[PDB]
Amino acid sequence: MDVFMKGLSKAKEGVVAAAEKTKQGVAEAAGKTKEGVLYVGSKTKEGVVHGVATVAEKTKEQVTNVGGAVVTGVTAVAQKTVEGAGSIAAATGFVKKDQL
Amino acid sequence: MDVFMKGLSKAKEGVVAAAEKTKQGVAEAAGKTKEGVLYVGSKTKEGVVHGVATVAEKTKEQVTNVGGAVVTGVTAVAQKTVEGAGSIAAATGFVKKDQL
Amino acid sequence: MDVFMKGLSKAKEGVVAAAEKTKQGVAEAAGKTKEGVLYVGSKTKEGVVHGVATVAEKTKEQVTNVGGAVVTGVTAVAQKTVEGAGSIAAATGFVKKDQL
Amino acid sequence: MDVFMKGLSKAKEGVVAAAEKTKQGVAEAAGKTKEGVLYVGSKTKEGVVHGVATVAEKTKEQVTNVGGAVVTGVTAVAQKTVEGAGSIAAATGFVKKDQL
Amino acid sequence: MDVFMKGLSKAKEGVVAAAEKTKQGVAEAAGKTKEGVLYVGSKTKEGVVHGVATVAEKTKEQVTNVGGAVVTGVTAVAQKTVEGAGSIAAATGFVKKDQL
Amino acid sequence: MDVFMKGLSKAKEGVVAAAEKTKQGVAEAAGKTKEGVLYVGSKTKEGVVHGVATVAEKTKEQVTNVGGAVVTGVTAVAQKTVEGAGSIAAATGFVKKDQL
Amino acid sequence: MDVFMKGLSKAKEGVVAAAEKTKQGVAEAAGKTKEGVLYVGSKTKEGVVHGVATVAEKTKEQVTNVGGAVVTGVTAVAQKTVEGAGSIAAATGFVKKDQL
Amino acid sequence: MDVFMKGLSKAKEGVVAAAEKTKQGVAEAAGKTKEGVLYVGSKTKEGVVHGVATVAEKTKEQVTNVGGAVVTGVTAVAQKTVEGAGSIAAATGFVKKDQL
Amino acid sequence: MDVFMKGLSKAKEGVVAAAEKTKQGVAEAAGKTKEGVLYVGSKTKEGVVHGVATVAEKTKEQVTNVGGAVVTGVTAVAQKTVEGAGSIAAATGFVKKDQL
Amino acid sequence: MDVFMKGLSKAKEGVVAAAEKTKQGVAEAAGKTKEGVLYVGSKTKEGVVHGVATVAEKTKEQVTNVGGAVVTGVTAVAQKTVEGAGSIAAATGFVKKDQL
Repeated sequence: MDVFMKGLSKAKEGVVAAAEKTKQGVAEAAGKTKEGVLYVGSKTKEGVVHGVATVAEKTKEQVTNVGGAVVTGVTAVAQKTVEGAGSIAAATGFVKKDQL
Repeated sequence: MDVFMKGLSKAKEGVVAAAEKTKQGVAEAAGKTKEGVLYVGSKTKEGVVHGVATVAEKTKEQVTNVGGAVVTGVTAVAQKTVEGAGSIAAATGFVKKDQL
Repeated sequence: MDVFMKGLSKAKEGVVAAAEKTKQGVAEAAGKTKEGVLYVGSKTKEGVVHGVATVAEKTKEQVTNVGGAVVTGVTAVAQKTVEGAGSIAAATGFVKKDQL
Repeated sequence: MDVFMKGLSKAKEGVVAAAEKTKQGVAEAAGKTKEGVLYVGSKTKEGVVHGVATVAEKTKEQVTNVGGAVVTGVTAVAQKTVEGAGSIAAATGFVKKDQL
Repeated sequence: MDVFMKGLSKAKEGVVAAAEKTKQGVAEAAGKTKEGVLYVGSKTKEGVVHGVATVAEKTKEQVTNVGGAVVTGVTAVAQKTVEGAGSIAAATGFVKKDQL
Repeated sequence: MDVFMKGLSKAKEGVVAAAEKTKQGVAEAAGKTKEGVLYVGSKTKEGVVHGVATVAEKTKEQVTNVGGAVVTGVTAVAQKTVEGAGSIAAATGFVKKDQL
Repeated sequence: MDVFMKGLSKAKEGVVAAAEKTKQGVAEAAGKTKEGVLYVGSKTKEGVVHGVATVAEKTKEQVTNVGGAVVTGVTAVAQKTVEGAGSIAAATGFVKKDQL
Repeated sequence: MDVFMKGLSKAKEGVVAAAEKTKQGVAEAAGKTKEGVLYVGSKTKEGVVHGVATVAEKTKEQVTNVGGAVVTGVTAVAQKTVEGAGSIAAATGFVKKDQL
Repeated sequence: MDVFMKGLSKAKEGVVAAAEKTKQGVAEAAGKTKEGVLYVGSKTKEGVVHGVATVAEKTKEQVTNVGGAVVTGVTAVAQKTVEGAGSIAAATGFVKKDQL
Repeated sequence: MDVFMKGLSKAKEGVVAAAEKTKQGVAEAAGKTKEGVLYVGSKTKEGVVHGVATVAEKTKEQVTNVGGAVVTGVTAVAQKTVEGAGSIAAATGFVKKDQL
């Protein structure tokens, strides 16, 4: 009656160049919980910006965004309110309760 | 009566260039819970922006967004409210309760 | 009476160039729950923007979006409200309760 | 009386270039639940935008969207309200309850 | 009395270029449930936009959308309300309850 | 036997505002001769030009003449040739040859 | 037998404002001769030009003449040629040859 | 037998403001001769030019003449040639040859 | 047998403001001769130029003439040639040859 | 048998402000001769230039002439040639040859 987990990675020849959250041999038992959360952001992998030119002769405004991944003008609100009673929130990887 | 999990990755020759959340041999038992959450964002993989030009002679406004993945002008609200009673929210990978 | 899971990945020659959430040999038992959630975003994979030009002589406004995947002007609201009673929400990968 | 799952991937020569949620040998037992959710977004895979030109001599407005997949001007609301009683919502991958 | 599932993928020579939700050898037992949900979005695979030009001499308005897949001006509302009693909603991959 | 000429001008109150070749009391005995002559010209007396506006957006030519008296594009030739013999041309005011 | 000429001008109150070749009491005996002559010119008396505006956006040519009396583009030739013999040209005011 | 000429000008109150070749009491005996002559010119008397504005955005040429009397682009030739014989040209004011 | 000429000018109150070649009591006996002559010029009397503005953004040429009397671009030639024989040209004011 | 000429000018109150070649009581006997002559010039009397402004942003040429009387770009030639024989040219004021 015993938990057993392991992860092997025998790499003869391998490459991980520009990656994110890779798993190349793992034994995971994660459990996660997110109540009021908020992600805002832009990500680029192997991007190229190769020549940009902006001019402005006689103007009152000029805005510009050019990069390989842009995010502008957001108004986010992510909340969770509890004014009553009882807000259990459980999250587990696994449960092993076995008799004999 | 025993849990057994494992993950192998024998790589003779492999490549993971520009990826996200890859799994190349895993044994996962995840459980997740999200109550009030919010994602806003733009992602680019192997993008190329190769020559941009904007001008403005006599204008009151000029806005511009050019990158390989753009997101603009959002107004997001993601909430969860509980003013009554009882909001159980359970999430598990697996459950092993077996007698003998 | 024992759970057994595993994942193999013997790669002689393989490539994963610009991908997202790939699985190349896994044994998964996930369980997930999303109550009030919201996704807004644009994604590009192997995109090319190869020459853009905008001008403006005498104008009061000019807006422009050119990238390979654009998203503009959204007004999203995703909520869940409970003012009564009882909002169980359960999600599991599997359940093994067998006697003998 | 034992659950058994596994996933093999012997790759002699393979390619996954620009993909999303691929499975190349898996044993999955997922269960998912979504109460009030909302997706808004545009996705491009192997797109090319190869020469764009916009001008404006004397105008009060000019808007433009050119990328390979555009989404504009949405007003989404996705909700679930419970003011009465009883909103069970269960979702499982499988259930094994067998006696002997 | 034992569940047995597996997935093989022996690839001598294969290609998956621009795909979405492919399965090349799997053993799945999914179960899913969606109560109030909403999808809005445009997707492009191997698209080409090869030369666009718009002008405007003296106008009060001009809007334009050109990309390979466009979606504009939607007003979506997808909800589920329960003010009475009893809203069971169950979804399973399979069920194995056999005696002996 | 005597020539007698004179000119009086008793001006109590008079005005000559914008005139040309006026005679207000004279005794003239002119004689004139014009062989090859040429007059080209425009004359204005008490003229008013009170607001002129010309524009040109995109043209190859635009000519304009607005004043109170215009003359344009003439090709004049006024000559007198004598290759023979005898071209007397006499002009006198008067002749007084009287005997007694 | 005597020539007698005179010119009086008794001015109590008079005005000559903008004039040309006026005679206000004279005794003239002129004689004139013009063989090959040429006049080109514009004259203005009491003229007013009260507001002129010309613009040119994108043109190859634009010519303009606005004044109260204009003359443009003439090609004048006024000549007299004598290759034969005899070109007397006499002009006198008067002649007084009287015997007694 | 005697020539007698004179000119009086008794001015109690007079004005000559902007004039040309005026005679206010004279006794003239002129004689003139013009063989090959040429006049080109513009004259203004009591002229007003009260506000002129010219602009040019993007042009290859723009010419302009605005004054109260303009003259442009003439090509004048006024000549007299004598290759034969005899070109008498006499001009006198008067002649008094009277015997007794 | 005697020539007699004179000129009086008794000015009680007079004004000569902006004039040219005025005669206010004279006794003239002029004689003039002009063979090859040429006048080119512009004259102004009591002129006003009260506000001029010229601009030029991006042009290859711009010429302008604004004054109250302008003259531009002339090509004048006034000549007299004599290759034969005999070109008498006499001009006298008067002649008094009377016997007794 | 005697020439007699004189000129009076009794000025009680007079003014000569801005004039040219005025004669206010004279007795003249002029004689003049002009063979090859040339006048080029501009004259102003009581002129006012009251505010001039010229600008130039990005131009290859800009010429301008504003004064109250302008003359530009002339090409004058005034000549007299004699290659034959005999070019008498006489001009006298008067001649008095009377016997007795």
